[PDB]
Amino acid sequence: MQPGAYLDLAQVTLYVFWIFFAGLLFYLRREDKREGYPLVADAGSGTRLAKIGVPAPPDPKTYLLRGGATKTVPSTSNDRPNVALTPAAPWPGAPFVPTGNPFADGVGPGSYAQRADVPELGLDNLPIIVPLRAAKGMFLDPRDPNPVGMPVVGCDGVVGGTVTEVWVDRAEVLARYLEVEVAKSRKRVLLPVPFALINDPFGKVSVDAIRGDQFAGVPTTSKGDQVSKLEEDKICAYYGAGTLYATPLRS
Amino acid sequence: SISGLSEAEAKEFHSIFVTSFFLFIVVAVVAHILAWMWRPWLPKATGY
Amino acid sequence: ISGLSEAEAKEFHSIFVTSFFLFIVVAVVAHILAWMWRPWLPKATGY
Amino acid sequence: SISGLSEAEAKEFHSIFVTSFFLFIVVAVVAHILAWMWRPWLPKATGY
Amino acid sequence: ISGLSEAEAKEFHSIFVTSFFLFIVVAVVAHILAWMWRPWLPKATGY
Amino acid sequence: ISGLSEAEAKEFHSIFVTSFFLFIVVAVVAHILAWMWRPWLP
Amino acid sequence: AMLSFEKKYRVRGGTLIGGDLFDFWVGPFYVGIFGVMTVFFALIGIALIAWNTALGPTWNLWQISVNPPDAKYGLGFAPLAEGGIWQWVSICATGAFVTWALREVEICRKLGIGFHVPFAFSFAIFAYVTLVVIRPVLMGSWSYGFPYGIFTHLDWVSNTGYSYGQFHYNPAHMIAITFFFTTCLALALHGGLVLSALNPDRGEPVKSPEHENTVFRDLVGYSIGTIGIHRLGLFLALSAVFFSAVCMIISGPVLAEGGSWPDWWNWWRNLPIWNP
Amino acid sequence: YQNIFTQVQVEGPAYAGVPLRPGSSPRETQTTFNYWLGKIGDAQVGPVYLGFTGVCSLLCGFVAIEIIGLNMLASVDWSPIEFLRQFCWLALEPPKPEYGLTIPPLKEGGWWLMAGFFLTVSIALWWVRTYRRSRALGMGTHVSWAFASAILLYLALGFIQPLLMGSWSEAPPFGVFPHLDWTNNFSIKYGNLYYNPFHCLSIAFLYGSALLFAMHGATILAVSRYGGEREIEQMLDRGTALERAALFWRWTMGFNATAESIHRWAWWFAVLCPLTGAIGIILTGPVVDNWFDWGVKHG
Amino acid sequence: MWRIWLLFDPRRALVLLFVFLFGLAIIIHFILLSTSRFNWLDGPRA
Amino acid sequence: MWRIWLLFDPRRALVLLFVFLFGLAIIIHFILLSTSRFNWLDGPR
Amino acid sequence: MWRIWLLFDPRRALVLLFVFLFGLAIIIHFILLSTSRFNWLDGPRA
Amino acid sequence: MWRIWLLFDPRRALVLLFVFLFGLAIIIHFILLSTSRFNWLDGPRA
Amino acid sequence: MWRIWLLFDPRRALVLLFVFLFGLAIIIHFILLSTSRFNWLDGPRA
Amino acid sequence: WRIWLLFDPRRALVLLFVFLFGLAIIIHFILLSTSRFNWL
Amino acid sequence: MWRIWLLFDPRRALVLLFVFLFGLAIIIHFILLSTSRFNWLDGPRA
Ligand code: BCL
Ligand code: BCL
Ligand SMILES: CC[C@H]1c2cc3[nH]c4c(c3C)C(=O)[C@H](C(=O)OC)c4c3nc(cc4[nH]c(cc(n2)[C@@H]1C)c(C(C)=O)c4C)[C@@H](C)[C@@H]3CCC(=O)OC/C=C(\C)CCC[C@@H](C)CCC[C@@H](C)CCCC(C)C
Ligand SMILES: CC(C)C/C=C/[C@H](C)C/C=C/[C@@H](C)CCC[C@H](C)CCCC[C@@H](C)CCC[C@H](C)CCC[C@@H](C)CCCC(C)(C)O
Ligand SMILES: CCCCCCCCCCCCO[C@@H]1O[C@H](CO)[C@@H](O[C@H]2O[C@H](CO)[C@@H](O)[C@H](O)[C@H]2O)[C@H](O)[C@H]1O
Ligand SMILES: CCCCCCCCCCCCO[C@@H]1O[C@H](CO)[C@@H](O[C@H]2O[C@H](CO)[C@@H](O)[C@H](O)[C@H]2O)[C@H](O)[C@H]1O
Ligand SMILES: [Fe+3]
Repeated sequence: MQPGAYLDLAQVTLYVFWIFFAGLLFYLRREDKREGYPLVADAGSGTRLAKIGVPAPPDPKTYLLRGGATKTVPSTSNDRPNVALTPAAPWPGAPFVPTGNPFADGVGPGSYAQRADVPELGLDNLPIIVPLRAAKGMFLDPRDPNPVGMPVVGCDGVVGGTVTEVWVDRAEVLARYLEVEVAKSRKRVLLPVPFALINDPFGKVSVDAIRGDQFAGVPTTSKGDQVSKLEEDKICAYYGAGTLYATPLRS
Repeated sequence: SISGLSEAEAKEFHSIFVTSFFLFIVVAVVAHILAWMWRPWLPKATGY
Repeated sequence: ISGLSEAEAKEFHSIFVTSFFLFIVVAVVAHILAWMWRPWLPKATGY
Repeated sequence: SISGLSEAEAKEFHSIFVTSFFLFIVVAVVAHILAWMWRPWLPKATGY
Repeated sequence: ISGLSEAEAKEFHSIFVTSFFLFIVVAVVAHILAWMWRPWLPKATGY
Repeated sequence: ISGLSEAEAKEFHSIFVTSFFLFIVVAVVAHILAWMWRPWLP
Repeated sequence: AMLSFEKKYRVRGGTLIGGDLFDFWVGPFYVGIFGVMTVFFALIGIALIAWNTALGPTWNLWQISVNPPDAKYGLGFAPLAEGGIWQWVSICATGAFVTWALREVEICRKLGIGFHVPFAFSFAIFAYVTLVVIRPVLMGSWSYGFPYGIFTHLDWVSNTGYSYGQFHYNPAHMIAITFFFTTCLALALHGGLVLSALNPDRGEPVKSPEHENTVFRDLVGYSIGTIGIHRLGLFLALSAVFFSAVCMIISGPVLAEGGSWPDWWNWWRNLPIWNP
Repeated sequence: YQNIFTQVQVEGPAYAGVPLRPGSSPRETQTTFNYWLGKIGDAQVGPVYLGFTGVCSLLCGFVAIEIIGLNMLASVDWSPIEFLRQFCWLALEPPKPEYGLTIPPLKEGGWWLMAGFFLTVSIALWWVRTYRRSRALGMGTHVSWAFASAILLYLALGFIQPLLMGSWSEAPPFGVFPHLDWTNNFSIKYGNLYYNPFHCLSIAFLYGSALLFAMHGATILAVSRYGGEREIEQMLDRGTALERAALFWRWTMGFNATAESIHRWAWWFAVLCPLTGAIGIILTGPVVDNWFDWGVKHG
Repeated sequence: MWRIWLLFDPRRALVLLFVFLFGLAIIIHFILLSTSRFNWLDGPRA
Repeated sequence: MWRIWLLFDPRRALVLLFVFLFGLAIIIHFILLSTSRFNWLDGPR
Repeated sequence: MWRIWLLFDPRRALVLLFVFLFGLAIIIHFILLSTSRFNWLDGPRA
Repeated sequence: MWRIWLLFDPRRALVLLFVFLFGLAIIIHFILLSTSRFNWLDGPRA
Repeated sequence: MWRIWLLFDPRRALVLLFVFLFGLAIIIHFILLSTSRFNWLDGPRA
Repeated sequence: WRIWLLFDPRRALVLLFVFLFGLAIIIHFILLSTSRFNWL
Repeated sequence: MWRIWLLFDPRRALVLLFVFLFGLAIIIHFILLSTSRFNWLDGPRA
């Protein structure tokens, strides 16, 4: 408005921004709802109509993949809705208790998603997470310690097995998994690098999440030189379960 | 099928709810009468 | 059918209309009292 | 039920709850009587 | 496409036009009252 | 948060505390020599 | 209610205190003992702010201000109507921030993930504590804390900066600003890169981390990778806040209050290399 | 253990990168590996594709830098000693107010005008380079439009607000401490920039970008043990890592993002910082000349 | 007109309407209370 | 003209139209309230 | 009108009503304490 | 000219056209409101 | 009224009620202590 | 004892202790706020 | 032999030595050139 009026260009511009920014917050909070919806109503709630929220989730979004394939999010098949859990109390918001073995059930810190049972193909249509025996041209850079040979030990000090091979990510040169020959059953299981202290404290590599024998129960990969996304979640979830459910009597 | 309850549960809850709401409103009305006795509001356009 | 049935929609709408009308009439009484207290809409010179 | 209390246990808890609430209210009432005897509130429009 | 059949479309559109028209009528009455209270659009010399 | 084990933490902490103690003892001998030069309490 | 995938994780255990008394959710929010304590502190603080405003002249949201005590009270407790409300709002705020970080720790334990988020929040907590506790204590009176007001703490920032000549010449402050501007740059770069790979040009498939590495190379010169970028971002933000805290600690406790930051730099101009 | 550093670093061949569309030239072939870069991130230091727009951008930018440096050397009588002594205090100052928007004498703002012209051309060429490097790999152009916001703030500071004020003298100098002093005197001359609302908004979005990138980096490092750093794959095929991240934030504050929408949040906060900044600068002087008076008029 | 409930969830629409009505009511009340004429607590001098 | 509802989801269109209408009404009311001639609360002064 | 509890969970509705009523009561009390005429603690100069 | 809708999808075209037209109308109205001669609310001489 | 315990678990409801009541008591005590008339520790400002 | 069918004391005791300690601290700080009861 | 070369590749532990020696010689020449007595270009001031 005019030079003497109470309304002026600066505050009009500010209100234009406030409108734009409310719209943008709505749009962002709407984009946030592309996974995990509709909501699962808890105890004492009517389940006839869906719970979504005030920005309703948008229509499913369709991504195009390289080999002409197509993925529509939300990834509802990844949810694993029904698992081995029972409510610790009848009221809403009560936590759940694992009915069985949380390492095998995949519940709590040990939960995983029902990912596709196929490896990541990267760019040349080949698995990117492979054993070093299968990725020729790469090497452990002896500037750092070499994990292979070191026998891996549990959290309760029991040796679990021996490190046999280092699994690496191609095109992102990085060690992701250590292959472990289990103690005395002739079986190889993967161990995620972040779940291991590969420093040679004394002579070996130490994992404090699970104890020494539990290395027998780590979910094994079906192939030998490639690991699928499903097995990746299963392995990292088996190791994450120990953060709450193992505590290997180290008291 | 409805959003949670049955007409029996709804009517029972509504009976208790209306009773509690009425007594809450009655207490509020007594409070406002006492407040007005202490200090009336709504002055004339000139003041109190 | 974005959730409801025809009958539920009609029942909800009847209750919605009657309670919206009660809200309107209570607000009309409120505004009549407010105007009795202090009228708005002054003349171009003031009150 | 939602809380998981049988109506027997709900009634049992409610008895003790109202007993405690009423003891709390009685103590609060004598406290307010004492406070008023020390400093009355609610002044006149001109002040105390 | 909005996933709406042309029967649904015509139904929604008829109700929408009716509602829009009632809204316009109410707004017109409001502006007539507002003009009776305070006319805008002064002359080039002011009101 | 910094990738480092409790063994390294404990040993580095032992080193840190002995270094701190040696620093402080040299500090106090420097203070007493300075007092030999200037008593700063009249 | 729960997200469509959440039920797996809503397990019992992982708390620090209280056992299963507070181990539950209220809608989306996990409660824990520290959630109750955080809401308690936040609500006592907001109610004290509201009361301080009721004692004040205005309810205007921009002009609301809880002012620290007068300098005459030094580092002691001031009467409630003469600065004590500021001290109590400060205690409630530090309590709220600490119990919020602790509730985040409990959630981290329950989900089985690292404690990077509470650790990073501790840096903002430390900057706030520097501003309202450490610096006024080092300077000897609570009057050096900033007033809790949307536009009066801006006046406090202005007066504090101008009391040292021009605060731009504060060296730790220059480092902190460099870190903040680099954090904003890196956030834009990272967000745009991931959005470019996920939402490509028309007719194109969703791109891979290799394309991200390639374009990051062509822009910044080298590549840090998917974990390097998040590490660098955490480090940049945390060092920005840490050097802001250092900046504030060195101005008033170290450089005198009426000092000059522009003049402090003359030590370089006066080196014997070029001085005479 | 936490993922602040890489325990074991593997090393292999140098990656040439994704092949480009038939619209570019053969890129460089440096492709060297630095150990500390791989310690904190990846280790490869190439190959930097430098095409037409990149080379002309560097040429114009170094023309501007040469002009600025030669003016700072001339302003000190060509003494390298006095150049090292006074460096942070030297600047190519903007034109004098008496010249308005004309081309002033070289020693009274002509050199400043030429350096600003060439720096703007360099920056626009670098923006075009970012656009082409994204769309030559088939990617979106989100990075380019984030860069355009910084460019808009820079243009408002040096070009648009001086235009609307009718004088090149309004613009910053080319010097470290002198441009800090310009910032200070700009706040002082136009009231108090704390009462510029778009300045408040720009500060809100800068603080929020720092907050958001701390939150996001900490979140990805916390779930990196579950493969959380592979954000594209976790969005295309949701794993337990992004589920745990979403659940952390939903249990903490009641709402969460996805693996993609968190980066929309990031992009938009970082972009809105200089956008609101540019608006608040364009308003400062042509529209509002005293911001404290405006704030008093409102609150 | 009743057909609008075949589109919008009545619970969500109704809580939205209640939030909006309460917000509008407190906003109008605060506006009146900020004026001098229609302030009903302190009175006309404001 | 009914074909517009084949283009746009009537739910999203209707919510957006209502948000727009309410925002525009609020803006016009506040503009009038900021003027001196059309301020109906305190009046011309 | 009992039909409202066929729409809304009466438990969540009860908790929401409690929170809203308490917030409103606190707001009104603080408004009165901020005025001069209705401040009942110190009195008519505020 | 109808072939233009083989290049741009009518949905995006229409929403961008609407936001552009509304922005232009708002801008022009405020430009007029800022003048003295064409201010229809408070009128000239200001 | 006993039916309220079929809705809410008594342990958590009781603890939350206690926290609420303690916070309300703390706030009312602070408010009294901030005034001059009801400062039972120092008395009026005089 | 009836309260002990709820609130098993193996955890409903340290909470009571920290609550009592916090309340004592609050009252001491409130006293230090005043001049008549500032014993320092 | 000296194995500081084994810890420090002469390909880099000799170019850094040279950049440091150059910096030092520059600094000393600057110091002398800033003095009035040891200036050999416009040598003695006053
Ligand atoms: C000139 C000023 C006059 C006045 C003139 C008018 C006029 C005119 C009107 C009113 C109306 C109202 N007045 Mg009055 N009124 C005055 C003074 C008061 C005072 C006071 C303390 O002085 C109060 C408390 C009120 C209160 C009221 C309400 C009863 C009513 C508002 C409608 C409404 O509630 O919509 C809200 C309706 C809802 C359904 C909202 C429900 C909220 C639900 C439960 C969920 C909300 C969730 C919430 C966001 C959660 C957070 C809560 C926070 C913690 C607070 N008036 C003064 C004296 N008043 C209006 C009326 O009577 O309408 C019928 C009306 O037209
Ligand atoms: C006394 C000083 C004033 C003040 C005066 C100003 C002025 C003037 C401005 C700001 C601006 C800002 N202020 Mg301030 N500001 C003050 C106090 C603060 C405080 C505080 C805690 O008190 C904070 C946090 C801030 C923070 C901010 C930012 C939010 C904002 C800068 C946005 C940005 O990211 O620019 C970073 C981005 C750029 C600077 C542009 C990008 C540059 C281009 C794109 C890159 C080119 C590089 C080039 C090619 C390299 C070679 C070049 C040659 C070597 C030359 N100010 C006080 C009140 N402030 C700016 C703003 O936008 O506000 C409205 C601004 O103009
Ligand atoms: C979202 C807003 C933030 C932002 C975003 C942003 N900046 C960007 C981008 C984006 C998205 C790019 O894509 C582009 C880029 O290439 O990034 C790697 C860029 C860029 N932002 C840059 C700088 C920069 N950004 C800044 C700020 C910001 N950038 C905002 C805070 C600042 C500040 C705060 O002052 C600076 C100095 C460059 C690194 C680059 C644009 C490069 C360019 O235009 O080159 C032109 C060529 C020349 C001038 C020739 C000489 C080149 C050298 C002088 C480069 C030196 C770079 C740097 C070390 C300079 C630092 C300052 C100097 C004075 C020391
Ligand atoms: C016909 C006309 C009208 C068209 C032109 C119109 C144009 C569009 C004008 C636009 C100009 C605007 C946009 C510019 C905006 C200014 C910027 C905001 C500057 C702010 C910050 C600048 C400093 C922080 C950086 C200064 C550089 C550095 C300090 C010195 C480097 C030089 C030396 C070291 C090089 C060593 C080299 C030696 C000499 C050895 O060889
Ligand atoms: C069971 C719980 C029991 C809780 C018991 C409470 C213990 C006492 C709490 C500590 C309170 C000290 O309170 C405060 O302390 C500071 C710190 O030295 C004193 O000392 C301060 O004095 C002056 C101002 O007074 C400052 O300028 C000076 O720099 C500082 O030494 C203050 O004068 C005193 O008011
Ligand atoms: C690249 C960014 C976008 C392109 C540029 C954006 C702006 C394009 C339009 C610019 C229009 C010219 O804008 C107009 O400039 C002239 C002179 O330059 C100013 O005219 C006046 O400015 C000030 C007013 O005190 C004085 O210096 C002088 O009286 C006169 O020059 C106008 O106030 C401004 O409105
Ligand atoms: Fe990311």
